[PDB]
Amino acid sequence: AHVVKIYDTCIGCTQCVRACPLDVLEMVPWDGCKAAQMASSPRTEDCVGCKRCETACPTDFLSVRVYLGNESTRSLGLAY
Amino acid sequence: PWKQPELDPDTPSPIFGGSTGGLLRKAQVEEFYVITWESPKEQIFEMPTGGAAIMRKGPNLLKFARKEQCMALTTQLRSKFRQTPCFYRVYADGKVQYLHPKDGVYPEKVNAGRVGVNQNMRSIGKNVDPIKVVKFTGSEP
Amino acid sequence: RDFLWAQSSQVIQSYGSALSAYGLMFLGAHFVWAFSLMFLFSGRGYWQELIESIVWAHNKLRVAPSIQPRALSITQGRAVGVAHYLLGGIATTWSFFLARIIAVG
Amino acid sequence: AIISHLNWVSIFLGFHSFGLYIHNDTMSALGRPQDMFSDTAIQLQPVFAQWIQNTHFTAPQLTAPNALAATSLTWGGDVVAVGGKVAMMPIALGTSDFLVHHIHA
Amino acid sequence: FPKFSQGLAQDPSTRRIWYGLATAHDFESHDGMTEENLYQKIFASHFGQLAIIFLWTSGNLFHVAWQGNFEQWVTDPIHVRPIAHAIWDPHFGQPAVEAFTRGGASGPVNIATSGVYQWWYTIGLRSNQELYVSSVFLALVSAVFLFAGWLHLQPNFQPSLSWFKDAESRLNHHLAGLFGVSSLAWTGHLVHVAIPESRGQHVGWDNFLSVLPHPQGLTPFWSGNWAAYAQNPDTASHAFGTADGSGTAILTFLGGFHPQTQSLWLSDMAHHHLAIAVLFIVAGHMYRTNFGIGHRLEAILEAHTPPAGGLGAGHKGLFHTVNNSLHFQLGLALASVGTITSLVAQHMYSLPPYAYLAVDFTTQASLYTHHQYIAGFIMCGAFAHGAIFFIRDYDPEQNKGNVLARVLDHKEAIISHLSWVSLFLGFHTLGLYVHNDVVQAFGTPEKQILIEPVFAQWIQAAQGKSLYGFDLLLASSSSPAYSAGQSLWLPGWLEAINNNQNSLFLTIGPGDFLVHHAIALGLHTTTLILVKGALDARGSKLMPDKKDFGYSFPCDGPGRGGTCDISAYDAFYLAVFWMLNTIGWVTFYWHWKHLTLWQGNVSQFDESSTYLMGWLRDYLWLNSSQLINGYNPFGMNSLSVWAWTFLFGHLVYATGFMFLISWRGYWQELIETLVWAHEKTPLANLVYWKDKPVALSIVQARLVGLAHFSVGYIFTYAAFLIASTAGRFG
Amino acid sequence: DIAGLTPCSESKAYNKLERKELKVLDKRLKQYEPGSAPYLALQATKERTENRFKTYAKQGLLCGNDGLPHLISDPGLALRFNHAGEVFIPTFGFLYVAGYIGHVGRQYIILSKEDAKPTDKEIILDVPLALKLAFQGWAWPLASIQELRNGSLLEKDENITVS
Amino acid sequence: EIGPKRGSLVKVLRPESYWYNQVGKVVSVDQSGIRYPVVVRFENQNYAGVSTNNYALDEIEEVK
Ligand code: CLA
Ligand code: CLA
Ligand code: CLA
Ligand code: CLA
Ligand code: CLA
Ligand SMILES: CC1=C(/C=C/C(C)=C\C=C/C(C)=C/C=C/C=C(C)/C=C\C=C(C)\C=C\C2=C(C)CCCC2(C)C)C(C)(C)CCC1
Ligand SMILES: CC1=C(C/C=C(\C)CCC[C@H](C)CCC[C@H](C)CCCC(C)C)C(=O)c2ccccc2C1=O
Ligand code: SF4
Ligand code: SF4
Ligand code: SF4
Repeated sequence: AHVVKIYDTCIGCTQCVRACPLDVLEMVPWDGCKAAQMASSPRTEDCVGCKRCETACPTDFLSVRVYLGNESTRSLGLAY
Repeated sequence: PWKQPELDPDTPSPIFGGSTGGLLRKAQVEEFYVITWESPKEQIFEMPTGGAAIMRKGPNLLKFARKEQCMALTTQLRSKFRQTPCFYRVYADGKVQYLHPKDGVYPEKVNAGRVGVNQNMRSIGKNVDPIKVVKFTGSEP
Repeated sequence: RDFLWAQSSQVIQSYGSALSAYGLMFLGAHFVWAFSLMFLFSGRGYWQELIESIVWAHNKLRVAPSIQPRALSITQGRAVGVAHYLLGGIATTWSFFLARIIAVG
Repeated sequence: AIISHLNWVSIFLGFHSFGLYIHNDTMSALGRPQDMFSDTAIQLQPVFAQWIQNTHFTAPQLTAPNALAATSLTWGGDVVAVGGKVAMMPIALGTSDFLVHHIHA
Repeated sequence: FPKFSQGLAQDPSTRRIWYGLATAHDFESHDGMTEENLYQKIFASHFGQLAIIFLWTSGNLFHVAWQGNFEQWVTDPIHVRPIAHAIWDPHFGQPAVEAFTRGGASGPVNIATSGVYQWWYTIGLRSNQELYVSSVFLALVSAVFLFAGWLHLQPNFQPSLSWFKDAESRLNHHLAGLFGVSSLAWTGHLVHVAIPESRGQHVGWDNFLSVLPHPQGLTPFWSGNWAAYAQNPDTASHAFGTADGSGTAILTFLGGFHPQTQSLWLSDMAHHHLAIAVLFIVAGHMYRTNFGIGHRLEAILEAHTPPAGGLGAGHKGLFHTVNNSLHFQLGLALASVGTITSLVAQHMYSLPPYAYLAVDFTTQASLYTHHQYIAGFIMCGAFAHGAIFFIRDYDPEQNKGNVLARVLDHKEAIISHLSWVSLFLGFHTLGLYVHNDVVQAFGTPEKQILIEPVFAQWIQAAQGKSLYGFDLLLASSSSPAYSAGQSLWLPGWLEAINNNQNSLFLTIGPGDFLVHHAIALGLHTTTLILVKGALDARGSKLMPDKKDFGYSFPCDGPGRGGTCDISAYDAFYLAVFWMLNTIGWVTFYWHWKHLTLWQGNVSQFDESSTYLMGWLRDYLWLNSSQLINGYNPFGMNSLSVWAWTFLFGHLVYATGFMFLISWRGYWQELIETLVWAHEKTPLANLVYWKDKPVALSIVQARLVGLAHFSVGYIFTYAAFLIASTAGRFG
Repeated sequence: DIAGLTPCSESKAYNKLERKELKVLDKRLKQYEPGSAPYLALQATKERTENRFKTYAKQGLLCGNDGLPHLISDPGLALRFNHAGEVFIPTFGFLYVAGYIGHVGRQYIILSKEDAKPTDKEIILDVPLALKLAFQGWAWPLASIQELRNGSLLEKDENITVS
Repeated sequence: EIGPKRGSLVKVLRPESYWYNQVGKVVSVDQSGIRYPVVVRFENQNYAGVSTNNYALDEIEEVK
């Protein structure tokens, strides 16, 4: 039940998508960049709040931020 | 993909003696995950929970309690052996859900069908202060 | 009582004798032990921000390092703690024993 | 299974070993020294160690006939004095030596 | 279970239970909140804290009257020890009840340390009946407040938001009535009751109307001859209870202490709270409220803007900032209350206000230490609650160009200068202490760097102390400041300050110099840790938007080199360690300097406080002899309870090191292993938790470990302070 | 005198402390022989101790009731009562040395940053340049006021801020 | 030409940036209507280790 918002400064590196294990980020076409790509966060219900993605973002400041919030079974990474 | 592949719950599993990292009471009650892939030969691979196991030529199937345990294995197979796995989510009611290649193409490659979600059309920062939203939830949305 | 509060009399009263070095190391070891607590209890976030406000003054006077200052890494912070922690914890005994036993009883 | 079974032992020891120390402290402060764990008290003596001390002490007679004496005097015997100071003398094990040997485990 | 928050109730783990308690009284973040419902819920809750106060006081009176020796203490206050409450512990043995029954009472008891006996005796309480009657009075007042918190929450009797945001009416009613009239009445009590009770006369509800306080009555008050009430003051040879050596005065300006009871004259304190009532009533008629006259608060702030522009817009825009921000109003109140709490500590030990308090050495310590420790805790809250204002209740566009934005603009200069002061104070103070530790050790105690605090000795000479020989204005008979106040206060004041057997302006040496400098280092660094967490609360270069996350969060991740302990909560977290360190030094310096005075050997502190080994040898190790022998293998004394607590603190302090050093990730993997065992066990698996077990969160452990850390840092000293002073009785 | 302190020459405890510290060595000197090296070592320590006490008395120091010398910090009382060498004069001695370290390091930083790869110059110093600046800093106060009055000391809002 | 010249130094004006009121070389500029075309390179690294970032026209200004 975490929140994942991506901002206007994305450049279509795809390093955020390759990093986050839980497949919570995918690439969508867009007209704003040279690469003509942008990220997205359709399924944040599966977000474990690891925050690996933010590390991948190579911009001056993060175009992808994971604002932690209410917890859940999927978010707490509980096998039980 | 062209069409979602339905689950074949009766396929041969790898040759693995067993371990203690398996499934717990949560699996029967709440949900569990299963992963499928197709190998060309008999090989050895590291399991996320436990030790080593031997794949089987043809389809293979595992059961896990977490999505990270499954995707951890996809990254190993896609890199080491260069395969194309696909995994589902099974609830206690018997319902099945097809998760990771939901469009058939992996998320790190674009596709025309996809639609953006949680996309702010502004720069990081450049957003209202919390005082403006002091009595309801959210400064980022 | 009978081990610490008693056998610590030879170390404390070492000032003015040949065992004076053990009395100093007895205190010095307590300093390094506590000093470790800054590293174990805190985190690299508070320190990296503090250096920014310090870099401003070093920048204001045009005296700043080309090698940017960065706070100690999380793993290093933990290592630096246990090192100064063990050193102070072990060196105390090294002073509390040799002074006690050289001045026999 | 390893970490689980080993977790149970640590909790077993810390309670039954360290908790015995607190029991003696609480009994003494309340004025009930008869209820402590001590020699004049609810003795817990290490029988296994005491038996091994005598066995190694009475070895020259039977198990090692050509041995003129025992390996050390810690097992048993008489004092060895040098320069007015004792070099080694038999060490006796009691209720305290039972708690400490367990504290180490 | 949390009804105020649905987000936590859906949580299946134990994090729901812990976070439900900590976010309980944080009304702003609750679900479905409104600004109007917020003030009402606060107004009702503030009635509650009053209810516990008046009940807590009622419990002390009852438990003292029923179980204490107040009747026996007044007859021989010096020798008899007070009694706080009795003891019933069935786990005792026979030697303990024989040791703990030191008091005259039959069963075992606890000796008091607060000083309420000296306080109640001074204001005119001389019986246990009068305490029973009082305990009922506050319990009634306590129930009345509980009824009000419920009453003033109902649909009717529900104050509107405009009523809360009426500052001009609150000041006038609170300054005039709560402060002034209360201070006026307390003078009415000291005059009509207490001063007679000192001079033998028994005044009570039966006879307070018939008995006059003064022989003349009120006719001097109307005629204007107000000096008639200061004619025949009490003589020096005056017993505090009997009429031997008494007088007729009710208001006087004698100054100094009473000879027998080394305490302030009652007639002075009566005269004191009168003048305070006059200024505070006058100040109450200042602001404007429903009449044409009066000042306005907003008009004043807008006016005090300097023309040149050193402060820019100045104090404009601040009224709506303060009046709308509750955290702003709370930081100022704690800042003011925290400081006052230190004054109560500094000004009581030097100027004893109560009878036979200077003689009770154990009681002076506890009160000074308790006020000083609370001072730091209250002060920390003012900054912390000041940092929350910058996140939640700060609007930059409204507060543009004003003093508050101009401070936040150049914060890199403030934090830089603060850091320099702490570094310079810390390096020099540690150096002087080390240089003397060594040079003592090599047998040369004359090579020490002992610097005399000339500036402070200059003051004491300018305030009557003729020892140093500076011959300042008020130490000189020719000056006018000596001439003025010569008939009023100086004969009583000069006698006390020059007496070197009281705590009024103690002699100062080079050892007191280093201790004061060490304190300054602690105060400056503690502020730097807090100030930084406030100004950098909104954003840092490492985290440009902290304001979006909140006051308290884990970290922003292992990226950007590491962001662990950035939040403003983590600054407050680190300051408490320093706070305790600072108050420790302040308090260690009070105790030892007073022990040497009480033991008579002042040379102990002057020669040994210049090097650190003196603090470890002569203060800590030496005075921890009678305490540590509380329960010996031979027997047990009455100090066994303190030695047990002594260790209890040493232990709690160490348990916090676990939560501080060892983090979460080691433990959650461990709890996953116990979970496996609970399910695979044959019979225990039938039992299953309702809420899933997980390790404690990151922020929770910082809090928990600090509690185990501070409680050990208090329970250890309290035992050492009381046991060291009680066993020697001096 | 001032502050109720006696001079160290007139004090009794000061001489008491001298007779004590010498008695320890005389007792320690009895064990060894006259012509041995331990004897020569202790006699030197005796000679130094006798010199330490007389020199502190000759310097007009102030000893308290404990018998140890005290220092005075206000320059007014220091100059009035002839106690300036204690604190007031040590302050100027240190500031000249502290300023020298600053003026030197500030110049090495500025000059290396005018060239390529200044990061390498910090870990691998230019020792010929460092010695040149280190022997040119004798008149560091002149250059500071020269640089302040000129205005090339401080930077002007070309620095990073955070909000 | 839409923007600053190649190889020209410029000063940044993003308040969020590590390089704020600091100078960097212009590596390139795109003239296809992108929101953040101006590519800039600095010598000093940021906290992560990146020494480049795409800035906008309004966010950059002339040196010193
Ligand atoms: C004095 C401080 C202190 C204490 C009390 C403990 C206690 C414990 N530690 Mg820690 N340790 C400490 C310091 C301390 N540690 C510090 C500072 C560090 C930092 C390195 C560590 C790091 C650490 C690690 C990493 C681990 C432990 C483990 C343990 C647990 C081992 C199991 C056990 O023996 O429990 C037995 C119970 C006791 C020892 C308590 C003794 C007191 C008595 C017996 C309790 C009396 C209860 C009373 C009768 C009931 C009153 C109820 C009341 C409400 C009415 C135990 C609870 C291990 C663990 O938890 O896993 C098993 C674990 O692996 N320790
Ligand atoms: C007039 C006094 C006053 C008032 C009205 C408030 C009001 C408030 N404070 Mg504040 N505060 C104060 C003084 C005050 N504070 C002081 C003096 C400090 C400094 C210590 C603080 C520090 C402080 C912090 C740091 C925070 C608040 C927060 C809050 C909010 C409520 C949080 C809540 O429900 O916690 C309920 C909490 C509990 C019920 C847990 C308290 C448990 C304590 C620590 C355990 C004590 C030890 C134990 C009982 C000892 C027993 C001994 C044993 C041997 C038996 C609320 C606005 C919070 C807030 O606004 O969040 C945004 C917040 O984060 N306050
Ligand atoms: C600051 C004001 C103040 C305070 C704190 C005291 C305190 C005290 N007085 Mg005193 N007194 C005062 C003013 C004050 N007096 C004035 C102005 C006079 C002149 C008439 C007296 C005359 C006086 C006499 C003659 C006697 C006392 C006594 C007492 C003691 C016991 C009272 C008791 O148990 O309640 C008993 C209470 C009652 C019998 C009823 C009181 C009725 C008043 C009007 C109610 C006030 C309630 C107030 C509004 C509460 C605040 C909460 C509010 C929101 C409801 C106590 C030390 C008695 C004693 O033994 O002292 C040595 C005693 O005999 N007083
Ligand atoms: C492993 C053995 C051991 C350990 C771990 C501890 C640990 C502790 N003891 Mg302790 N103690 C021990 C053995 C031990 N003790 C023995 C054998 C005895 C004799 C029987 C004592 C007697 C004792 C007493 C009487 C007290 C402690 C206290 C404490 C606690 C103080 C911690 C702190 O940081 O406060 C702060 C540390 C300091 C303020 C500095 C320490 C003392 C310095 C030298 C004073 C300097 C003050 C002065 C201003 C100079 C400093 C300024 C600086 C700039 C130069 C601490 C947890 C104290 C306590 O309960 O905590 C409040 C306490 O009063 N112990
Ligand atoms: C030329 C080097 C240099 C210069 C000119 C300055 C100058 C300054 N520093 Mg500083 N600093 C330096 C190096 C330097 N620093 C280094 C290497 C460190 C890391 C330990 C720091 C850490 C530091 C802190 C934490 C603080 C300052 C602060 C300050 C300001 C107040 C003075 C002070 O008390 O600082 C402190 C002095 C030291 C910590 C001693 C520095 C170590 C040596 C003595 C200096 C290094 C000289 C260099 C290695 C020699 C190279 C010469 C070259 C020819 C080879 C001041 C403008 C304070 C401030 O912010 O101002 C308000 C402050 O809080 N500095
Ligand atoms: C962050 C924040 C904050 C902060 C706070 C604080 C913390 C403050 C402070 C502080 C304090 C707490 C202070 C105090 C003080 C005091 C003072 C400053 C004083 C003084 C002085 C004087 C004027 C004096 C005089 C005199 C007399 C009267 C007589 C005799 C002589 C003498 C000199 C003593 C706030 C909330 C605000 C807001 C925002 C946020
Ligand atoms: C031991 C430990 C745990 C695990 C500790 C646990 C699970 C103990 C808490 C549960 C026990 C059962 C409560 C014990 C009862 C208390 C003595 C009394 C509590 C009183 C309250 C109800 C008021 C953490 O989760 C943790 C998290 C982060 C940093 C450090 C640590 C850490 O050190
Ligand atoms: S990691 Fe950042 S820059 Fe790269 S594609 Fe994602 S949002 Fe864009
Ligand atoms: S929080 Fe973790 S799991 Fe979720 S999107 Fe970011 S990196 Fe992926
Ligand atoms: S708080 Fe823990 S998880 Fe967060 S950055 Fe620090 S070490 Fe890593």
